[PDB]
Amino acid sequence: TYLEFIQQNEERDGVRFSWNVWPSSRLEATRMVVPVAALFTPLKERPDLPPIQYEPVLCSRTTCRAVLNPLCQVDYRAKLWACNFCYQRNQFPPSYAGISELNQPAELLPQFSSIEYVVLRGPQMPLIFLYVVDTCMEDEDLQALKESMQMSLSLLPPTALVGLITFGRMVQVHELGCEGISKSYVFRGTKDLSAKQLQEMLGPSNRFLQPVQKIDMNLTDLLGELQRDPWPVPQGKRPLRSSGVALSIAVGLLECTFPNTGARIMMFIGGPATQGPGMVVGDELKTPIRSWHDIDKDNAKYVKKGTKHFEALANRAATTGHVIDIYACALDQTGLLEMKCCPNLTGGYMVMGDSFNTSLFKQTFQRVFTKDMHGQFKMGFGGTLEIKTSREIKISGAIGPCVSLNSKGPCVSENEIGTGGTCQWKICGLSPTTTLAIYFEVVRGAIQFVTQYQHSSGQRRIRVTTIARNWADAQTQIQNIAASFDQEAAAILMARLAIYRAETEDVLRWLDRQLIRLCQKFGEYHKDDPSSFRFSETFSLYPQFMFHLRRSSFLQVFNNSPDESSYYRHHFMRQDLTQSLIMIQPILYAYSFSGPPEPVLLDSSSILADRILLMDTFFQILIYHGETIAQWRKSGYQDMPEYENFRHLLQAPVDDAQEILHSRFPMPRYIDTEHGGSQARFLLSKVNDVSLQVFMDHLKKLAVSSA
Amino acid sequence: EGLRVVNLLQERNMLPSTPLKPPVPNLHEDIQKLNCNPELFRCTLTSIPQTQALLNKAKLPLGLLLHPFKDLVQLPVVTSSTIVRCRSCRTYINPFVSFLDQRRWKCNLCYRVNDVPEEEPHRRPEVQNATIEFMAPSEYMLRPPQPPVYLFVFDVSHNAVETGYLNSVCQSLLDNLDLLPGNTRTKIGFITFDSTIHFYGLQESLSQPQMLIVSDIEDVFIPMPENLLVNLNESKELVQDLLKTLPQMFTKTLETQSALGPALQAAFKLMSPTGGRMSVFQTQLPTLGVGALKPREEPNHRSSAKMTPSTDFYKKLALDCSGQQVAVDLFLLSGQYSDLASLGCISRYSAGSVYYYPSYHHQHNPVQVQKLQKELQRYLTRKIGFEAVMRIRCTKGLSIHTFHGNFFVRSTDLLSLPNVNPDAGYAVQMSVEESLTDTQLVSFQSALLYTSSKGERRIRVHTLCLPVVSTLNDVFLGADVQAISGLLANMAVDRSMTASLSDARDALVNAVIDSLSAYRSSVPGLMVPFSLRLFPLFVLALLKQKSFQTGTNARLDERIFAMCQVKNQPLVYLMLTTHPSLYRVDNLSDEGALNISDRTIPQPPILQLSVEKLSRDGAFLMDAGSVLMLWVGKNCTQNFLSQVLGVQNYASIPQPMTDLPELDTPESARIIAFISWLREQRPFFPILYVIADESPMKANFLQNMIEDRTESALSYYEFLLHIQQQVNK
Amino acid sequence: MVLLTMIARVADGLPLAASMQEDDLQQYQSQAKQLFRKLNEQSPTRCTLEAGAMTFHYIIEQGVCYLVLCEAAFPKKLAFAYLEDLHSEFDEQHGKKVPTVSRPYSFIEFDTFIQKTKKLYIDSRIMVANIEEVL
Ligand SMILES: [Zn+2]
Ligand SMILES: [Zn+2]
Repeated sequence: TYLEFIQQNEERDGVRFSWNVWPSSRLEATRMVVPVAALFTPLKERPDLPPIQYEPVLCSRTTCRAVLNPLCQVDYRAKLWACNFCYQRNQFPPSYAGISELNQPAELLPQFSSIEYVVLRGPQMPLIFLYVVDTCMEDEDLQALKESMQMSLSLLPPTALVGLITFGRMVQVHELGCEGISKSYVFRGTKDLSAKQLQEMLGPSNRFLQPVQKIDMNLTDLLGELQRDPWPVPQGKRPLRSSGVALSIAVGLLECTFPNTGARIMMFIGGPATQGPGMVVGDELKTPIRSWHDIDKDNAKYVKKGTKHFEALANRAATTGHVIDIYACALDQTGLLEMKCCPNLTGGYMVMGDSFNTSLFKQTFQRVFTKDMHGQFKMGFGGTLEIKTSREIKISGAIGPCVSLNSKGPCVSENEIGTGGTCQWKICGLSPTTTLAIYFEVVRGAIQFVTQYQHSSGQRRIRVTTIARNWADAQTQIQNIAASFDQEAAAILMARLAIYRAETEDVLRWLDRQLIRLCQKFGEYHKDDPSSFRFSETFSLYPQFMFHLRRSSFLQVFNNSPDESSYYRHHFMRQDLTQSLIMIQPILYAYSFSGPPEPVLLDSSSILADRILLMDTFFQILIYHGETIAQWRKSGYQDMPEYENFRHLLQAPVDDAQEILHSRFPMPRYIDTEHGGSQARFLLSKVNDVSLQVFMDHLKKLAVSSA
Repeated sequence: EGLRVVNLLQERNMLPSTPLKPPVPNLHEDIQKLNCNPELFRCTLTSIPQTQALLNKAKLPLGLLLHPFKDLVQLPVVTSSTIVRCRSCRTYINPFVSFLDQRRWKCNLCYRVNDVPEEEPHRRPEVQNATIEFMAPSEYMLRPPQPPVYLFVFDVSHNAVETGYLNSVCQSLLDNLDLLPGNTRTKIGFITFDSTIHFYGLQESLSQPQMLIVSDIEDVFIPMPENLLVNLNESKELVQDLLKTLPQMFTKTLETQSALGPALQAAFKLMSPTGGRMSVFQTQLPTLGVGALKPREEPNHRSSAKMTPSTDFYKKLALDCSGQQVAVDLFLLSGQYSDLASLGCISRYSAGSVYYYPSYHHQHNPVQVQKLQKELQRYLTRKIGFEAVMRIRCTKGLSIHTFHGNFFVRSTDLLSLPNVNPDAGYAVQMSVEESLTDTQLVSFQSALLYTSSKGERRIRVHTLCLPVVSTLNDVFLGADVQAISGLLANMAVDRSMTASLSDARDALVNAVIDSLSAYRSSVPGLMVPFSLRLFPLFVLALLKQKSFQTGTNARLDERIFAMCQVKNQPLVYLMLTTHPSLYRVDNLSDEGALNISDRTIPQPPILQLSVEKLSRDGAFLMDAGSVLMLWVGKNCTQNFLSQVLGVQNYASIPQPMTDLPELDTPESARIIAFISWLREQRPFFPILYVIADESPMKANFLQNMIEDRTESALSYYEFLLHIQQQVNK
Repeated sequence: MVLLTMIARVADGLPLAASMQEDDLQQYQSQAKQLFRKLNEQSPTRCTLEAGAMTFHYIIEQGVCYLVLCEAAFPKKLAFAYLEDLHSEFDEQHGKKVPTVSRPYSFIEFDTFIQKTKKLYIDSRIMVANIEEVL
């Protein structure tokens, strides 16, 4: 079963391809509508693999150097194995001299095609957490943020290194535990400082990055005595907030002290940058922060200059190997558009809310520090992803949280996509859910993913994934290929391409041409008869995905603030297939007396009055109470003991929500409205050119005519 | 008295045995009785020459020396709703005005008749006192009275930490924290600096003071808008905790460079809105940032007279502080050359004052440790005035043309004094612009407008009246030799910078030659008038003082500080230092002033500064103003060793003997009674050390024997011989 | 929306207490002293004066004038609330000694309360006339 095959290969290998059978001819490889591409989750969790504590056996060919894997031919009599990539015959290392048929090494078993090695040879470094706190906010928000930080500090390992930078008009680098005085280094939040300058002006652990165990108390007393930025804010002005200079100092501090080691730069802002480099908006309250409408008409003079400043910081931190998180809670916008590159180029988080003093932020922030079955954080650091392919496969590029190491090779393709021109990428921070998108080009076949990273425990680890896919039998080329199509993965992989071209600017015209081309190649139809068009079970859901994709907030950015667009796109470019589908097309459920809850269509023909819906967009969990149940609820039938069944109904969607409302990292917003409520717009806007039926009619008309 | 003529070659003992008193001007009995106290306001010529030609013939400088803010025993204060001033020259009404119409008075400076306001008018306190203080009305202040603000700036480099000065300074601030002048408006602040600048926030809401570091040296700023200059009353507990903590914050420092320049710019920015007193403590050459100074090789005894600042940075900065009513006091505790010739400019042009402690160390130099202790006690407790201005008015025909002292001269000869301290002395040089043929009396009036430490605008006024004479002989008869020496000393310091030390010394010698040569032509030996019998002696003492000496091992910072003392101290302490008082004290008795109730206070006769007056059989006390040095002969009597020193022999006298023991003897009573009478005449407590011995390697006692000869300087008799060869050339 | 506060005796324009912080002042402190001289027993006890970019607000109570200056965009509502906080305290502490004093700024030490009350208004977290006319 092709469905069982796709499921079992995502569980075992953390990969999902658009095509699971690959073209063997240049004509088909060039005429490929959706490219051969993969949704790849390098650190996916699985039923408890054994961590293997020895060096990976490498192929002894200087060019290849592929890792021993279950696709290699092994002769247990001659103590030889043949590389599946370059065909080099290899003598076993001295340690493998005793391996046998009835007892063979783990890297050869097909269930360990995905496998993790532990390499213990050098002294392990501790984790580094640098707090960069904004003080230009209300006392309720500052106190609530202080409470969130003390909770995160209470979860860190004792050997973890912590630093504190506070900023507003100025930027203060605090020297912790100086005993009796509590000192800090004050800088103008008006001019930029380089890593060398900051090193000279300031003078394993530093005076600024101290172990939690030796400092947590002095921090707790400092973190609890913090106060508003003392500079007065005149009437009708925004506070002078030096976010850009505060970040460059935080970046510069770690670059000259702990380079090439895992570190989190956690930045907490309560408004936009209003001064210095990276400034997003002026300090005039009468001048509103730029909107997408303002971006289009060139009425936003700070966007281009502010973006260039944060792109320099992001590339400096990705080169050094550090992570930058943005935790932005404010009523108005905050500049996530100009700062998006810092958590996007690195593997950093982007959290966005209306106030740090909410259950939404407080719970989202502690999800960052979720531990596993061994009390260890679920974060990885300084990842290096290398991909090796058969000589017929070439790499176009990657889309996702990564940065090129610009390592050329025969696997590197000319036609480059996203972050291309390389077979190696750096991912400064990753989680078990971090998902990349690698695009391939054909010029059985095998691909090997090698991810070396720093575990949160300090151990150096290498994750190796070797997969294989059949070459298309030439006597049934397009037939075998068509049955291997993964419409779910292809839709997300094509959405990945569209968002990337839109966020680095028609994109809808490209999406429409590729959908029609896919219909004309893999669909059944007579010419000029739209009634005759059908799709196989393999392709039937793809048009419905494109319909929601081209209408989604990822591509129709008006009706959203520029920050909301960057936030949505940030979380879509990092998520796996299951969550990415929910973003594109929300899943809907229904709750009425007539039967258990069921998955229904995302159509206005499901908005019943006597029914309770449970819609799940990735960012929102909504529970709609139709005009009938909303009246029974406004009446008071629930409290009556005669209507305990009317209590199972109004709380069943609230029961199923909490389960998923605690797993998703950015805790989705919880909404409860009914017919007539002003919050039902989120349901009516995600529901329904025009509608899906009208969309399909036009698609069938274009698919059966000229190509 | 006597208008006699003296042959200095036959006397050679012309120094009296009693302290010199300032000359009384040849004035009428009723006029002189009202005249200003000579300690406050005095002139070099108590009889003013009528013409500039007469003054030029006398070859003596015409000038004033004033100590206008000196502590007084009794000060009349007039709180009149209106201050009667002349309508033309704004001269305050004074004892020497002339009431004719009884409702009209004639100004004694511009001769205009003024109307006496409806507010015996000659019985008014304004007419009965030459020294008086007024209450300034609202028109005499540019802003509300500024509060007292005290900002202390400490060097905490590695060298500064080794000296250990911070411990005494912080401990002295603790002991005198409630004695700082000011009311509840008093503000205080602290700044430390090495290669970076450190501010200190003081908030009661915090467990401890916070240290804010500004490391951008080329672009300094104020890191916090508040809690840096704090109200001393409200933050008393926090200021105390910071003072108790500072000496221990930098024990293991490795910073060897000092950014003095940028630290002063920061301190200026902090004090700029209010003004006040800025106390800078520096221990080494500034080498980092603006205001950095190059090292300079010291001279030796073989060096000829071949002074000036290296940069105008600290002069430009002082003028910035001056315009903001900020006075900078410089405490230099350096063991190596720190270029005081440049750093001192920060105090000269901001009405501050410099204090020097060569080779300060909390263990190796117990002398400088106690000296800083005593000087800080007076510095922190003495009275003070803020945002002050002084004007010197003189009768029409006379014109001030040169000022001497720590201040900034504005347009129309307005003396800007950000602070006015009660230990500062100023000197002025004037000339006769128009012949005084009309009048026979002239007057001089200094007015000191300032803000008291309580927030009251006050005006202290002194008026000095002097007669006008028309002969050479009358100008010589009224010559004030000490005032002349004081003015010449201030004039030579300017000549040192403008020309060289060689020219300054020549101008001092030529001052005596031309003056006496003018006298000789107007009358065999060296004949001088009685008023100038001590003129060659005092000028010779100037030439052997540390400011102008030549063949000595005096170092650069040493000489500059001596010149700072010449420019800043009143006359009385210039003389005490230049020509110390010598008494034999191993045989004190009861010819003294046993009038002060229950204490005798012997009055031994003043001896001249010659070793020929000493004796290896006795002990002698030397009063150099700032220090009392007690030289005990190798063959001193056993009665003086045990009954005064407490020792059984000369060989067991402690080498650093920081003072005298109050033994239970009448011997240790008379000497402690005579010493106590000497140190009660001055505000800066003079430490007495008997360390002076025949061989302590601290017997600079002999340096003050200015009448004797050495390998590099003439003796007194040789000096007179040198003078005589020129007066009759 | 900055600061300049002066308290004076209306009969003679005698300064009582003030509070000024720069880091100009010479022009507006002059005008504030021209106003203190013009005020008498016929003047409005509550008024607001327009000085181009600046604006004077004052109240007169117990023969004592409480005057503030600020940029015109500062809320007129808060200016009089601030002056009311000063009057109640000053009248309570020195109100019975005002008609007896003669020195200028005989109550300088009221400087403290003016400034601790001042910061409570310049931080967001009656008659109208042109001052040039009155002068
Ligand atoms: Zn190979
Ligand atoms: Zn006159």
